[PDB]
Amino acid sequence: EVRTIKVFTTVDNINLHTQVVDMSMTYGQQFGPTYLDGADVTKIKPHNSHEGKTFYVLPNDDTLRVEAFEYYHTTDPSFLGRYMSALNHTKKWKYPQVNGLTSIKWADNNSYLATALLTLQQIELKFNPPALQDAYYRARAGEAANFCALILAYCNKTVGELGDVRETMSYLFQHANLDSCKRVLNVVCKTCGQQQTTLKGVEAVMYMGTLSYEQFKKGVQIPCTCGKQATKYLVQQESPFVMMSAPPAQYELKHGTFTCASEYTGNYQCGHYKHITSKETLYCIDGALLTKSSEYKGPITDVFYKENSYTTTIK
Ligand SMILES: [Zn+2]
Repeated sequence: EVRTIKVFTTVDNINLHTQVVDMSMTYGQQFGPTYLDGADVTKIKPHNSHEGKTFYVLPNDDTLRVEAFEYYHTTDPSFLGRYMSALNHTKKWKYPQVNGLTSIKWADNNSYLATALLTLQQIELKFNPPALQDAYYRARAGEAANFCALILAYCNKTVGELGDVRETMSYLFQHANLDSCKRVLNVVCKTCGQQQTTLKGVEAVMYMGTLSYEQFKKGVQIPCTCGKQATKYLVQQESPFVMMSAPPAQYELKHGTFTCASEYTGNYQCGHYKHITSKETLYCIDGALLTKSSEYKGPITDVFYKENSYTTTIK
């Protein structure tokens, strides 16, 4: 009009798109929903200090649609808005190094994210979306704000919302390369006989029902459709880790028999997570807080174990 500045729009913060904006109109009137490092500036008119800065927008043409899918591996229409909304919060969190790992200082009910982030740094896992690759690299270095906002966006969780570690890990594992992972199970019923099943990928590394990998190898009791209790046990495992999950229950964690674990104190509407890692001793990381003990007992929900190749001796 009479007065303009040059800004750049983006969906991935790498590929920039030159724009000339009218300082008399809001960003929303010109771009649609618009964000400046997570802050919603849709209703704001351009400032002088905005010249040359990069703004996120929603993927509103074909070029941006392709850039956003290639970077994030999602076409959920609300993804970018939810990522920006989360980032406006996570950029204000603190990410202390605790016993050599990036943690998160407690804020905004984020304890499930802290133990998920701590867990990732202890298992062998490679992400597929460049957005996660790039943000996870930064998180390992201690700048985890973008990674944490992406976890929230990928899980369709908002800042402050109750989260579950197992479900969160499931979303992240969908976006990781677990194609090599393989699990063979056998289920034995004294009435019906035996039935083997093979699982691949994410389903090959997660199990819900018991925390103990050794018990999974010996056999766990599950219902059979005939009504009797059958025994399910692990026949073969090919993966760099496994994750064993269960409803929270008092459970004893022995030094040297697991990699790390999550503990949940509370109920189905309200609770708090802590992280336990087995190193030279047992360390309990609760956000920024750190304690140690030689033995540990608590309401454990998830335990992670190292693996490479396992074959049963059960005939
Ligand atoms: Zn049966």
